[PDB]
Amino acid sequence: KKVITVNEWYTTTVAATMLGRRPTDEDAILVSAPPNVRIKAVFDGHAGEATSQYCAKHAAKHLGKLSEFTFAEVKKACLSLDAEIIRKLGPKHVAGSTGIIVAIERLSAPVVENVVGREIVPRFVPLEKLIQEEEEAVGRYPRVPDVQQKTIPAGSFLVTAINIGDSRATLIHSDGGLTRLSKDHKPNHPTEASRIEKAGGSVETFDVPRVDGVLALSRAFGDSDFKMNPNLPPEEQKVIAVPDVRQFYALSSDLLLLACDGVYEPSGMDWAYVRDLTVAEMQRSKGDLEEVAARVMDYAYDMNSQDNISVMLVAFHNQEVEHPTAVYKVV
Amino acid sequence: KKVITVNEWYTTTVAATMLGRRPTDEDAILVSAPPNVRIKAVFDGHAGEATSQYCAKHAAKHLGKLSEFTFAEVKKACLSLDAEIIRKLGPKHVAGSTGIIVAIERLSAPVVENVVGREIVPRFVPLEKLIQEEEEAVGRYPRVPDVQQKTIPAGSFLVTAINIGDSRATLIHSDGGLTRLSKDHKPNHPTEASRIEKAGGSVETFDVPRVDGVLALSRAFGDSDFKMNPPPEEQKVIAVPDVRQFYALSSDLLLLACDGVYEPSGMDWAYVRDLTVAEMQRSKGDLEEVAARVMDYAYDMNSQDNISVMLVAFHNQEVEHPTAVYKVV
Ligand SMILES: [Pr+3]
Ligand SMILES: [Pr+3]
Repeated sequence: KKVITVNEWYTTTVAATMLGRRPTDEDAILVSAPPNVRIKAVFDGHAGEATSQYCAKHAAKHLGKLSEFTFAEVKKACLSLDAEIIRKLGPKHVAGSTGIIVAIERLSAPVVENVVGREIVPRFVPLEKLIQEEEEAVGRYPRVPDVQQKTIPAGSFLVTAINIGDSRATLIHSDGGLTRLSKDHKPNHPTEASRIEKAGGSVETFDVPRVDGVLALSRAFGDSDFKMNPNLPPEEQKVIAVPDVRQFYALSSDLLLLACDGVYEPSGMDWAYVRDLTVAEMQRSKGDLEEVAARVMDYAYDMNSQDNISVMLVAFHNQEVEHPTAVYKVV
Repeated sequence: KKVITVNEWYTTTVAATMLGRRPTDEDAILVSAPPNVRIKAVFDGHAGEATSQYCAKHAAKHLGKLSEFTFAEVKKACLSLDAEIIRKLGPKHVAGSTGIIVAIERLSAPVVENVVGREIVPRFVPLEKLIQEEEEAVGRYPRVPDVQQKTIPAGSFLVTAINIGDSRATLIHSDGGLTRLSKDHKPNHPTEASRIEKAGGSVETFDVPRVDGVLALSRAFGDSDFKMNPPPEEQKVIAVPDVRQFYALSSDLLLLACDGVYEPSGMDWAYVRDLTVAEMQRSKGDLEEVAARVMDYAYDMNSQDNISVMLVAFHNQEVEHPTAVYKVV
């Protein structure tokens, strides 16, 4: 219902959030922050809103100083922020928060890269493959493409997806296809379970697999009580603030959609269904971004999601926006 | 309770809106639009949201083109936007919208002007005087000051208040004092009723004075059905704004709100100022909390309208890590 629309640089960004069936809304959205670099994010907090709101307000500060968006550089940036969060909000019982962050850069000239679909192979296992392995453990998603050399046209955007937790980012192509930019960090998955056990933790399933039978996520900012091993660095604790870092290219005709777990909780509503809703609403509404975000949010609520629901959509332009504006309206 | 906070340039701006007891929310807020000049605004629509939202999206397009924010130039800009609105959404039955717009210009060097309080005299009856005369026809507001020659320090902001309707803009000083940037456009006032009359219309009192017994406001964007006499500036309802010049210090707080915030009695200019000051203290300067709280008050005070508020704080230094954040509370 209540949507913010920012028209600036080479993008049109719309964002909205709702309490849903929860007493408070712990979701926070970084709508935009800065040469030729934009940073946007959706932070999903739990057990409090102090950490997610801190992240929204300060994540750009750390990521914004980076000269390259490599795993190593991004990793030190996230741990730096996490330490700052724990220091300022703790030291004990610090609320936690997921974080799906994107660093968007525009190409003013074409570039040649090796790619697997939209994922740029760094100069390796494509994320789509890893996601499909987890899903098997279907049919709604195409088989993983073979690597190929591609000339990414000027006007295209480089998108680095920095993920921590289970919020998600998706690129919807003009032809309807989609690229999954993130893979949820769950305690029961191999890499995560290994770290947890090494740090002296357990992974027990009640309603859902939980770390020490408490936390549903294996990675998150905050959550100070699960990072007190100190015989191990912060990056090897039960729960860590180390992100997965992947890069993809987006064409000016794409749509980038970031959403929290609340949108995908109904248990039917997967990446594919969300794409179908977006595609259908873009058609029916005649391309009104604000309405499509509002409709995907209502669908999730109507399908009985019991979580806060937040979505951010980004459309890209071939030319700089002439008259930038930031507008807040309803519907 | 959903707030947008934009930290950019030399300001921190927070905005929020709520349906309140209304079925829909037709308020639209222009949080910011561009050198060294901003534009911000609150548009309160009626009989539809198309017009208010159109204004938020395109007002700055027209105003931003201006070399100077004088009345002649601003009036041309507003009439142009109005024609465009009616041309795009009409011609007939176009929804209406009020408009409280502010053009903020930061000074890079001091300027010398003649002022009546914070109002700059063009090189005259101060706006405060008009408001006080109208309120009179026992004081919560100080007597109007004598004109003085002041040097506005660099780092200060020139603020042009462009009003069309009954939304309002207030400057809250660091010492608690307040400056009223606008005056409500009412159908029954001499200037308005006179124009309406000559246009073949009338003003009659029901729950409130109304144009032809229908519209609560005599000035607004859209409302094409009241602009078909055929000059645009002389129709029953017009989009000609009242334009006043002021100066704000980096220590002020600028508050823009729709009629919904002031609907309740006791919820007057002075009271909103009191609420804001109290909350800034109680929350140690949390702009988002003060915005939310002033809104809750209006609602608890039984306002039946949509509630929207925008607060702008100023800085002496350009923000170094600009952000636009949307959160709850
Ligand atoms: Pr959640
Ligand atoms: Pr109203």
